[PDB]
Amino acid sequence: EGGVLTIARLSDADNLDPHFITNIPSASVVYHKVYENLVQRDKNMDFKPMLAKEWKQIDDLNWEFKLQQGVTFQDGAPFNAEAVKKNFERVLDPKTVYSMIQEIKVIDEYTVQFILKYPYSPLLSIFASNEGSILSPKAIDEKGKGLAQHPVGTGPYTFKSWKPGEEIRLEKNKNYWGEKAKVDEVVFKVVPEDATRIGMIETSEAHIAENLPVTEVERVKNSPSMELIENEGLGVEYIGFNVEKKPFDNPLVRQAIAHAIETKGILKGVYNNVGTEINSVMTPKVFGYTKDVKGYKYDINTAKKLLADAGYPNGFKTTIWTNDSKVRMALVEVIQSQLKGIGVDVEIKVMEYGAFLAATNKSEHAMFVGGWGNATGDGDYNQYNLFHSSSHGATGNQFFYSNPEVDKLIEEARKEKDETKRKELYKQLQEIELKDALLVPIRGINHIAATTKNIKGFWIDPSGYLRLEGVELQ
Amino acid sequence: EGGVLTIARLSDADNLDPHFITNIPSASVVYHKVYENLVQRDKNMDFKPMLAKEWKQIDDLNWEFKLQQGVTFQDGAPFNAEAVKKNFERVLDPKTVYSMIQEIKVIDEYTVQFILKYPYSPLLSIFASNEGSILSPKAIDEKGKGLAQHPVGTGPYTFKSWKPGEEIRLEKNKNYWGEKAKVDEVVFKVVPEDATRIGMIETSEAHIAENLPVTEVERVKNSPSMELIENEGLGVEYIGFNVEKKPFDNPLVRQAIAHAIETKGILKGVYNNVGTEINSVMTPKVFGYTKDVKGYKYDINTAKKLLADAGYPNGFKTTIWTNDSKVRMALVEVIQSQLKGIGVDVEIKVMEYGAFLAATNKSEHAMFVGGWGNATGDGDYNQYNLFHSSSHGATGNQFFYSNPEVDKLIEEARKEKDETKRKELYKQLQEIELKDALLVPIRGINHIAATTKNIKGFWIDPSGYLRLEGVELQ
Repeated sequence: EGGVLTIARLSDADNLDPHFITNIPSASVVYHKVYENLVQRDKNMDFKPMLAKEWKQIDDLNWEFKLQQGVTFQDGAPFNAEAVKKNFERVLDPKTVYSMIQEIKVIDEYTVQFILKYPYSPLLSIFASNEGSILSPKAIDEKGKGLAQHPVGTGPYTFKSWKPGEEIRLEKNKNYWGEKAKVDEVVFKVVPEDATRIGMIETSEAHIAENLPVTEVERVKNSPSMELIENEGLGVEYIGFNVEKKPFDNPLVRQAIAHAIETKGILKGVYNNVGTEINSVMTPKVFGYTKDVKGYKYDINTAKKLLADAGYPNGFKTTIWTNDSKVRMALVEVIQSQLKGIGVDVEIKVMEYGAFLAATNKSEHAMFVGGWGNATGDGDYNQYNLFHSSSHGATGNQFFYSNPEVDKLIEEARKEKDETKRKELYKQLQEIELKDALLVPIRGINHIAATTKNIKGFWIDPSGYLRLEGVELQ
Repeated sequence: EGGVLTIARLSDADNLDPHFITNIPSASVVYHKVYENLVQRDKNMDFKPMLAKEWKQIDDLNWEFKLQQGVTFQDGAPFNAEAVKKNFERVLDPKTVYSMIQEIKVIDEYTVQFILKYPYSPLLSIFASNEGSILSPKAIDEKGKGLAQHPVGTGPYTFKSWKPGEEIRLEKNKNYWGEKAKVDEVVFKVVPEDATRIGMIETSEAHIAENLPVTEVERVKNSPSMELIENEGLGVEYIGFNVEKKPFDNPLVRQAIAHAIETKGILKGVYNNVGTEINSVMTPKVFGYTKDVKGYKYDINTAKKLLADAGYPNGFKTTIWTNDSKVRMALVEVIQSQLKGIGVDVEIKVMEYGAFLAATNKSEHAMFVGGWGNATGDGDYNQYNLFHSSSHGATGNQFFYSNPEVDKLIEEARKEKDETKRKELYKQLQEIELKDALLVPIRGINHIAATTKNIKGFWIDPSGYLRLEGVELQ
């Protein structure tokens, strides 16, 4: 029970304030390490206690939480209802991600109530995300170091130092309320060369190497000094259609293209099997997922027949839009090749991320390469941003899809209290979207890392966050 | 027995004169199609009859060939001893690849003798290569179209037309002396987009698609309309050492680096298993190959111990030089990662092919990515150019290796008449070179193509040439 755990990664954090963190490398540094949440998800994605011992939804708009007693922040401030209220007031407006809260009531020292302006059943998924991290009320009030560069929470690791562009160090919180850390220090070391991060595991300069390129996967698996860590991500990668760009307003054309694409060949040949084969717009770890959705079997004969039926017996010319990435270039080339096989001449339109988002927002694209992080692990964040009519463009609905029945089912699912009824509503939504062939799922995005064989208990959660709970250095 | 066979490929030929052809796309158009040779290699790489019915080596310097009777060139010129003599005189100098011939004697109408200036046992391998193609004596003498744009041979296909940058068409030679072609026409169509060439097999616009990128391999294997063709190449790809660049003049350092490299991970992760795992500088199809050569087992513990023994307990900093290629970039990154694991900091030096050859010729490099085509299928072409001391630099000996015992065994093997003794000499040479750890074999270069399932008898020979003998369109 000790030692310095070194994590070699591509980049530094840019901010350690969880109310303003916009990326995975920053969130992984503090999530469940310096900071903790009211609730957390278990292996089965079920909500379990953390800083809240119990919780209940009273009526539709009232959420009550019973708090853990005997908990202290790393600066000595007690953890209580007032600390929770002060934390969520920092992200409140009574008419952000907490735009639904009207008021926070302190019932007693260890009981807090959230009063919503409008119903929002995915509330727990927000409290379990990095944005739900509870800050010290002392760091919020008392004069001192900014939260962006000096985080202070209840977690098993205390912030020790930050050498920007070089390393972040955390040290074991010896006053942690739960199971204390089994390492003395954690170092997030910035090592931009991918080859060097992995090699450092074999020299014992690092224990974990993040951000592995797919071309290094076999080099990791065949090394006797390390293990490949691959966890089931929330993220989805797909070929989407702008349903208002001709001829993709014709569902037969979208269906023909779906029958023309074969994803096992892409997963193996392009991604070296890093990822999950999926047939829905959600991964198995997202609440509301269904394994009973219409998939379009790879069948070139059916694809050709459907295109002819659609009025295109000699195919047509179109475009596929993507951001510039080496792996995304290999992906669109496979798609371009498979669509040529059914007489569809695809021109690749590639540009940097900013220009790609601006063009998709203006509805300039026909086919596009899409991705959605599904960060909260709840169907609402997936469905509202990707398929609701008010999300057209860079918000997520790059399909420019507007089906009043889908809008209604989404708004209904967001407000439904029964989880069984919520699940049925998301299953219906996935049925409509896949039957309408709005997209062709490529893969569930899996997170990969390499670790020394001398590590026990390390994993990456479905959000892509490094998880150090129960980690031991052997 | 008929139809138009379409071959979609990356580039056009630049010349159809086999005495001046310097590349695979040009040679594949005429080899065993418009032109033929005195001899050819069978499936077991044994020399078999072609335009010569029989042959014998008289003493050391005299090679006699008995010619096939009843053979005519496509322009009506008879094939005979005078035609062979005129063809090889075009590539003769009695004090090119035929710098060994002193004189060509016409014994009778169907008997020809080659008199050598010096002994050269690999003579048949030169006669079986594209450079051994027999030109019409009428095309050499009589006034008309240049040989570079209008080839004329004895082959089963006659040259029909050339639309430069677009297509070359050959038609069935209805007067062919052997088994007549089972297709009417062959079209070598220039289609530069890789994705489009492969897709054309599914639309029936092409029957064969050449020059496949490794990222399309699985897309080919999973298509129901096509088959992946992969043949065992002569080419070798390796990591070489400049043995005069410190610290690689120390055989323990070269051996340590050889134990640090794992090639299955590269073959799978970088090349998608396109290629052959090998432990020698020769592939199994090269005459003289041995399966009993010292291989350095992937063993990081042995690598680290050997580096410490060598006087480098903390490793050292070095470079790896390569030409710019997407797949070669992924290869050197895996090597860089594996060498970091033993404390060797490798800087990648990448530049275009011309600059890379000039730098290796000036001995500027330490480690390098090497490749040797082994085109003739004979150990001499492999050994003389890569390891003989007179070949230092861009000629092939980028190792700057000069071992008098290796030079002597090479010169001895080139002049030895007994094939069993020749084989023993090449086995000894491979033992010395692999024991000296001059290089780390990465793979035997395999040639890949996609074909319609409606094709029978197509293959690519070990040289990378398309082979149409016995091809049928179903």
